[PDB]
This record gives sequence, C-alpha cells and structure tokens, in this order.
Amino acid sequence: GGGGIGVSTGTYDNQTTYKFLGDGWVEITAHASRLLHLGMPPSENYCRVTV
Amino acid sequence: GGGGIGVSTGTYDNQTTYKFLGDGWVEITAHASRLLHLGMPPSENYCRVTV
Repeated sequence: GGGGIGVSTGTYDNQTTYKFLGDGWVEITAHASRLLHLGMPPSENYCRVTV
Repeated sequence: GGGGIGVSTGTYDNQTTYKFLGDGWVEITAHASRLLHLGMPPSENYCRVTV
C-alpha cells in the first residue's frame, strides 16, 4: 500500500513562506530539506573516553 | 449650534497610518495639515498679460 521500496516516502521542500495575517502580524513558515550521509560508527560500544 | 466664532471648525492631523489588511495588502492613509497665509490680490481684475 503506502509503503513500497520503489515509491518515495517524502517531499523535498526548502522555501520560506510569508503569510501576512493582519494588524501587521506575519506567520513566517520556514521549510528546510537536506540530504544526510551517515556511516558505520567506528565502534558499536559506548566508551568512557578521557581527554 | 455647530457654527460659532469662538469654536474651532476642524482638527490638525498630519500622520501616515499603515493598515495591514492581509495577503500582504497595505492601506496607506496619509493625513496632511498645513497653515495657509492668503493676502489681497494686487488687482481684482482678470488681466490678459503678455510676456
């Protein structure tokens, strides 16, 4: 159904919309979309490191 | 009644009001008030002057 490997699961949107309401009030909706690169953690163990 | 020699007959107003309506529309009402000095016309006759 909605879930599928070949179907996209979201929409890229990065635009700042300005909605002027009244009496000088402004609704500023800021959309931000970015592509993220994640890699394998050097270790899978939590570590107490001392500097 | 409303008319009187000692009563003022108007209000001095010289302010630019900004009324934001919506969708970014602005109603700019500009009030302007000035004191005017008028003197007697050098002549009371219409004149066809040639330069």
